[PDB]
Amino acid sequence: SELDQLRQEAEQLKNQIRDARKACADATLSQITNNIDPVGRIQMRTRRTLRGHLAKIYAMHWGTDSRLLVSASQDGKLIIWDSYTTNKVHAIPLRSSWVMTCAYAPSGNYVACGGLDNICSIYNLKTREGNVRVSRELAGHTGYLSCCRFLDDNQIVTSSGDTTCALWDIETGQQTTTFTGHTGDVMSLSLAPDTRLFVSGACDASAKLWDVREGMCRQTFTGHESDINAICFFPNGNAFATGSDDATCRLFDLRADQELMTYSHDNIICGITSVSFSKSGRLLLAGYDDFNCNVWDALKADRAGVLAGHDNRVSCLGVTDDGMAVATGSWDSFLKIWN
Amino acid sequence: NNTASIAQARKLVEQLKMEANIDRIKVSKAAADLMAYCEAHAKEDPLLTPVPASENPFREKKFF
Amino acid sequence: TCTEDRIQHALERCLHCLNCWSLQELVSRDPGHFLILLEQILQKTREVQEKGTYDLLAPLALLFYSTVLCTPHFPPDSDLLLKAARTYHRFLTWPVPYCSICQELLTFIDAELKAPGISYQRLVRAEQGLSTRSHRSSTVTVLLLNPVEVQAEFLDVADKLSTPGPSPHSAYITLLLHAFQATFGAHCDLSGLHRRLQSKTLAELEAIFTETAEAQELASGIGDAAEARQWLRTKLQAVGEKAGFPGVLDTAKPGKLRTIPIPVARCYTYSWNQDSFDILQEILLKDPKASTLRVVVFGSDRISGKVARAYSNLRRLENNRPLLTRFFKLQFFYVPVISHYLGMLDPWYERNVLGLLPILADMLLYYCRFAARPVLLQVYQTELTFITGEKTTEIFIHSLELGLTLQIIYSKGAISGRSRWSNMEKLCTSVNLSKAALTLNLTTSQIKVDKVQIIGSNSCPFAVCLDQDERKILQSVIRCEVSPCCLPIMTF
Amino acid sequence: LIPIEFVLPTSTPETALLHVAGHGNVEQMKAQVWLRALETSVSADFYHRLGPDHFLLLYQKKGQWYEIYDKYQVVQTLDCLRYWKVLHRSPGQIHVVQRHAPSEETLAFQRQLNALIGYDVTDVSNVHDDELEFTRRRLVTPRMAEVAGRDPKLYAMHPWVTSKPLPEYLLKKITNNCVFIVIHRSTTSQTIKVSADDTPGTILQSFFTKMAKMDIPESQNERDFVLRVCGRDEYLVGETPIKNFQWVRQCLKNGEEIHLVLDTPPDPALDEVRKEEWPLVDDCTGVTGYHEQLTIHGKDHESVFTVSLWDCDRKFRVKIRGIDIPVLPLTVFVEANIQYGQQVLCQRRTSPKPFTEEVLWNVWLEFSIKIKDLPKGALLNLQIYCGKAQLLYYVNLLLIDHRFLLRHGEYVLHMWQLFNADKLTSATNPDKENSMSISILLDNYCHPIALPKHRPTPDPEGDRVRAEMPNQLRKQLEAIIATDPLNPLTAEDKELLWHFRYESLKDPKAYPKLFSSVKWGQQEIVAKTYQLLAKREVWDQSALDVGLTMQLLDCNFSDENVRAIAVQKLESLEDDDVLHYLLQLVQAVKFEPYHDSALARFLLKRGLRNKRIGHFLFWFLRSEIAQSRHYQQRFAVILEAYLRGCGTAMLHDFTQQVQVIDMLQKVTIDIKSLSSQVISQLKQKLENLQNLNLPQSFRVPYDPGLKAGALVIEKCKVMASKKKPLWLEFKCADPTALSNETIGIIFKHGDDLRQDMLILQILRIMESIWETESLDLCLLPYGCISTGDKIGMIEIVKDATTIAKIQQSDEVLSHWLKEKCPIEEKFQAAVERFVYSCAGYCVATFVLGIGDRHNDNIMISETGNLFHIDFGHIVPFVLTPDFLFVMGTSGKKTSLHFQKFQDVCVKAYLALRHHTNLLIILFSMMLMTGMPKEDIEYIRDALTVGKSEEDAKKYFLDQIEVCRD
Ligand SMILES: Nc1ncnc2c1ncn2[C@@H]1O[C@H](COP(=O)(O)OP(=O)(O)O)[C@@H](O)[C@H]1O
Repeated sequence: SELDQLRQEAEQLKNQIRDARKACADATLSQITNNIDPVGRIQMRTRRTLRGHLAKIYAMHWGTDSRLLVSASQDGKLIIWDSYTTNKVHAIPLRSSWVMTCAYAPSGNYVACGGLDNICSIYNLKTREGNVRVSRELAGHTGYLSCCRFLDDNQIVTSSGDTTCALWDIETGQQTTTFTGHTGDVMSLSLAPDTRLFVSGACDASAKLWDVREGMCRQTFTGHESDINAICFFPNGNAFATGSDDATCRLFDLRADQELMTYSHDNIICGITSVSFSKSGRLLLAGYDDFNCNVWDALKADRAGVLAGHDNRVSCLGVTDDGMAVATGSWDSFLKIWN
Repeated sequence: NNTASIAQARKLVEQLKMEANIDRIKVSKAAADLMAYCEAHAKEDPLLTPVPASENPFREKKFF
Repeated sequence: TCTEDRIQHALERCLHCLNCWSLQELVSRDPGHFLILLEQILQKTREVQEKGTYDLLAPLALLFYSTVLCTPHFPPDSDLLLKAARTYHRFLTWPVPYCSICQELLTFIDAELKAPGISYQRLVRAEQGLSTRSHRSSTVTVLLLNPVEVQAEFLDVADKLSTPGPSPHSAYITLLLHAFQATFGAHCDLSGLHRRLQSKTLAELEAIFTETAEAQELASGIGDAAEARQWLRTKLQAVGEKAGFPGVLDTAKPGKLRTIPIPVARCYTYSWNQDSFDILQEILLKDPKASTLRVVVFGSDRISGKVARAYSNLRRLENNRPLLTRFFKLQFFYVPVISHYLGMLDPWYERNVLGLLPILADMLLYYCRFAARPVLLQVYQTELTFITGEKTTEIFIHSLELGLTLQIIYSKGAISGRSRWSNMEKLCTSVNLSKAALTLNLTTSQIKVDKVQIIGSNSCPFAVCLDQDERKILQSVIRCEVSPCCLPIMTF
Repeated sequence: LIPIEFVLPTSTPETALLHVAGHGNVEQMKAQVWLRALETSVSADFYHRLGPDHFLLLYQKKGQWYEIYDKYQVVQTLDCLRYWKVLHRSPGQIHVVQRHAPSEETLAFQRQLNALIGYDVTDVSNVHDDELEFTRRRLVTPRMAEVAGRDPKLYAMHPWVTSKPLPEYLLKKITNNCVFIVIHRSTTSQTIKVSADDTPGTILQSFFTKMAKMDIPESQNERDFVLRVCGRDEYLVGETPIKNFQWVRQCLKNGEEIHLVLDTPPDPALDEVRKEEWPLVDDCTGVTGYHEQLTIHGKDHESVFTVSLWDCDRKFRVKIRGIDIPVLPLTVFVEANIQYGQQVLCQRRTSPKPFTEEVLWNVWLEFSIKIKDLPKGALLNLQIYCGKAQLLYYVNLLLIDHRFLLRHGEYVLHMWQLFNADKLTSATNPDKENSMSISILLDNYCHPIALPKHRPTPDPEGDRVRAEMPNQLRKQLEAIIATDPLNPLTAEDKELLWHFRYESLKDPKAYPKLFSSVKWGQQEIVAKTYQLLAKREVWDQSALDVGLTMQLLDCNFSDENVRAIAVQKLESLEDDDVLHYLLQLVQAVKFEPYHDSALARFLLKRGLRNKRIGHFLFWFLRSEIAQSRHYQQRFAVILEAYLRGCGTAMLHDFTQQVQVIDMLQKVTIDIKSLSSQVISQLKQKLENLQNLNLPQSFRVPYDPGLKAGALVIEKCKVMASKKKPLWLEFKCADPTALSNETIGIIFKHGDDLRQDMLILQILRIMESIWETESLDLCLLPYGCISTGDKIGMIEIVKDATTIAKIQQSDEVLSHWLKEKCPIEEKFQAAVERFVYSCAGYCVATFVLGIGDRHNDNIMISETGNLFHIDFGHIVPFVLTPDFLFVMGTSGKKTSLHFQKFQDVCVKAYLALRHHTNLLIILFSMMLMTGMPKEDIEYIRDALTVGKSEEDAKKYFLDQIEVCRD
């Protein structure tokens, strides 16, 4: 009665959302983009190779300077690289070898990492003594730290295996906000250009738009037949792309509240590990679990090129804030810069 | 064990009410908006437009 | 502050001759210093409680014990004793003896909570024999000295201490003044009561102190320790009003804290050119435990052994036929002027003592009132069989020289408890034994021998020695058997 | 405190009401009563003469006379107090009674038992704690219920039932679901047919009705008769399909008949058990309490009586004193190490010192581990290297005793002398005269350092988090679990498995890797585990697998709950399975650090409830006490605790068996002391044994039914073998033995047998594997046993001759078989039997890596079967050309026989790989507890672990061709 009436009311509001969404589905992106000139062939060349890591690399993240990048690795070390010079600005050894994520702070002063240890250890690059000292241990999560991104030197968002996210204040070491609503481990996230919004990808094969300000789920997107492994925003901030284990990518616009485009191929069968946009966003760079990283036309949805420079799974990849270069980490213990 | 299923089902219906109470935009305009963004920033993306090797820090020069 | 730094600085120097004297003196100038140093110790004591170091627990236990006995009064609001209880109460998980020191100390602290200053009143009441019907106790300090060898300054010190300067009427003034000050602290105007007590007679001084001591002990006999302070304070009101001096208390304007020093106990100097201790026997002409007899004996290598056998006799004589020992309890104090070994074990006794009123005399009084841990050296018991075939017991510590045909039987021990005999009779010239276990010096062999059985031939008389002794000598021996074996010696 | 009324012996037995401190010690309580009695006694003289020791405190718990043995137990924990409060008995009553000395019958019985064991159980010389003795008083309660848990009739007859499905090949030999029962009786041999799914009760009921009108007595009734096999003593009773008897199933494969004979119920009274005297030890015997009760914190120093082990953060510290060897055998140095299982938790050596017969250190070593983080099964391992560096001695000591109290004081331990199974021994050398000795000090404590019991509580972590992990992690998690148990686990796996613990718990096959990661050196981590194992629903209902449950019992997992769950899965086995692995389990009690356990009590309750198991268990433990002095005390205590249970009959049977062996060893050794004189002296010696007490009825050790009797002296000989075994040919003592043949036995001295007994156990395990798959290769496991050192009795296989003799007698092999099988039908049938056995032995030996041998060790039977002997001394295996010619194909050609040879092998080879989990354990677990890791790899090298079955066929045949090459 009380639970079935709420269940039957629930299942009516859902078809109101499908009908409110189907109404806007007037034309597809494949129709509109038929006319625009195809993107062509993005013939890419491996400019740099970043050697030194001893085991699988689990994460990396470009700095706001578009020159420095951190990388976390299964070998338990957190190295800071100079992309331009290839030299290691820092080689920080970690307390837990099962690091899974890293995030250069936008300010460039802080770097964070974490993993199965259930803690987001914050590190200071510019230390009092010039050392690499741990500023904070953001503990409290009941699951492995799956990903995290700095809002500033004093604020940082982290996702975990507890099926929830949380906003933290670095100084207090306390969960400012907790983003409940996901029903699975959160594999990845991406902050909107406005620090008030961020998206998150989960194993429940759904995405959710969160308001950093408030901490509530604003919209819920579906379409993937498998876990969401990677997610990122469209440059403008009105759309975002998701990577999944169903061997397909999808584009979602916030305003249209539905899928616009699918990026997939019959040959492509393995799951997606990572995604990134070019500075303009016309290019979607998707990492794959076949040592390859195929280049899609974001508008045409046609595979413009392929980056195949890894000997093992292409675990992670990124794009500079200026789009000047693309890094791609992999299970081969090597990252690779592209131009 | 009704207080949990009900407390959960209420969050669900209170959440779905949040998500459904949004004024969406026609996909055509949603696309046009995104397409016209790339059209604008196509020059400012060296990944899209190959830039001169001289401007590339990763090819022309070793000193920085 | 400089005082805290200096008090802290002096603490570190000592724990790294007369350094201990400096620390006690530097805290007696001001009443506050006592509540300053105690805190710095508890920080150090709780540090070892964490770091767990062993070398630095006994020194820190005595310093805390001494200062709390010399503290004028603890503010009713301040609770530095409770903080002390916590730090030491987490030592019960330590090896013996480190847990032995603490368990007694915890008992000492709880008494202070009940009747503050109770520790100080117990000590002095027996240091000066100011006993009473309910509280019966005594203590006697005696100096046995060898004027021929001992240095002149010590004799002056001995003369200074032997003087019975303080009078019983004066002692009640010091005791009663200290007792009330501790309970009420700076609240009481000590000068006002000081004048009042000076007038009152000794008989009433005895009455007040006895009841006050009984009240002080009874409060320690009351279950709780917090309200007991008020309960004891309540009784102190009754005695003041009954005796007629309640004005000094109830002083909304507080008085001042005066650092009452420790009064000197009763002492009696004697000469000890004789190597025996019969002089002790002579004095006895004119409860077994309530009275203690502290005897202090100075130090000289040549005097040592003879002291050991003289000391052993006292143990023999007494333990077997106890005459002195029964009346009181004995406590001896060697004073280098033996000590070598006593040093090796405890570096406290080495530095303080072996490193060796005037400062030197002042430091000595600290050594005797606090040292409470005996240290016993191993000695060998041997029996000499004369040509008549009798048996005479002899005890030697350092060495043994004896002495050609002779019967020698010896066995070599091992730590594992397995013993292996070695019977090799062989003619020799002389037998010498040094305490490196003894060492059988045959003449020119040498081996650490544990048990030995020396047998003569045809009841042939021969002379034997004991630690190179030249006075106690037995001759006309035929056989002897040697095997390794209150009035404790005192160290730290 | 509590009021208790104690009953004194003074007249009627006087009793007075007293009180005892609630938090006191058992011992103290004694003094309290002593004085009051001495004061309130009518005649205190008797009490004056004696002390508290002379008397014992007994309390009746519902008619049960319990004794408060331990004198250090907490007074509160006494079940009497707990029982009384449940009974509301106020004041409680406890009686005081003086001890009495043993009588001769008790000493006579004890002397009897000690001879059987080859040792003494009351010996207290080479020990340093009352562990051994505590267990003896402790095993009584299980043995009273187990004895009370047997029924008279079934226990005596002991049918050898089974419940496995009939293999396919036997199903062929059961036509119309019926068989023939040749019912011998006196002379009237009556033959009948009956269905293969009936019960003896039905058969007997019908048989009288058929014969209602044989020597049967008129007065009696069918109630009074029960069947019995002819030529043995293996009764057939108990509700069961007649197809369900390992005897019936044995004949069908043999292509032979069944010969039963009526009988009379063996008397149940013949298995009576002597009454018990030892009072029942306290139920609250191993109880300590929880962390709250045993911790100083939160308590007043006045009422502190114990210190929880977890409150002490002092680094563990031990003081050595020196070493002492009375005999001179350079630089030496002790090297202590804390070990758990085989893990070197910590370590602390000492400085090199000169090598004299006694060397002194007087040094303190300090260990990083913390006294609050001591795992219950620690073992301070002590070594004395020599100098580049060579180990010379060793010794071990528990750092927590059997009653949960740390070790404190001075200990002198006598050292052994040199991975291995014996290097984890917790007993001191009995050689107290020429053994290197070590003296150590463990610091004292004003209170006992107890160690409470973990208190499991509900764990919400396993409640909310469903662990629906990402597919990438789930891939990696299931990537290692697939690997074989031998596979090492890197820390990342250790962390990976550790975090997803509440999820990996759903896979019963992953347990030996879940617990290979747990950090045992930290108290908090262990605390988590005891709630991880608090949930066991998945494990409880999972399939009963024995190639996996053995992994838990192995050495690595030394904890007290890891092994407890393993046994609970073995509690569901059945007698047939227990016997298969019984030799596997017994040698696996040598890894327990403690002595009492679930495994030990398990073997006890099984032997007491079954007879055939009891017979085999006895001859396995006895084979160890005499052999391995390291663990002899452990084995002896249990063995005696068992012999008190089995009835008198088995005791008599045990005594007679040992008598015979004792005489032979003397004769055997005496003969080996040094032509026809030997046989003359031998027979001269043999004919003396008859003059001696040589029993005339003694069950052969490896066959509880097959008895024997006098010798056939003319057939008692000595073979021309370097080790010169004795050949014996007894004659069956069974009156109704249809056929009459010699029960041959061999006595070989100079070759220890434990290696061969275990191998023969393995080849009997493999047979059961192929049985489920409905195959066969005609293996011949012959009863082999060990009884002392290098001495053991073997079963003789009739109608057989060594191949080497035929060789010295390639076509040669062909003629010998044809002469032994002139008839072609038999000759062809022999080839069929020759193909099965030749293939099976080639396959089985290869798995075990001892196939490469000499033809001498391989002997050929007359009936065509082939089998090996003398695999104790130690190309893929032996496939000499002579076999090929016998196969019917010479060189490389093929025939119907050769194809079967290669087809049967493939079926067998791929059959075993399904159970590589079972073989990887057994094999190397033996290698450990057998001979005195690279050598192990042969189990994993050529067995083709984790590969395509087709390639295994290719790889397997790549060896047969090589062997053919
Ligand atoms: N069960 C058995 N039946 C018949 N003969 C056997 C048996 N076991 C061993 N033999 C005989 O023993 C010999 C093998 O040597 P064995 O005595 O086992 O070792 P060793 O040669 O070292 O003494 C062969 O000649 C074989 O005939």
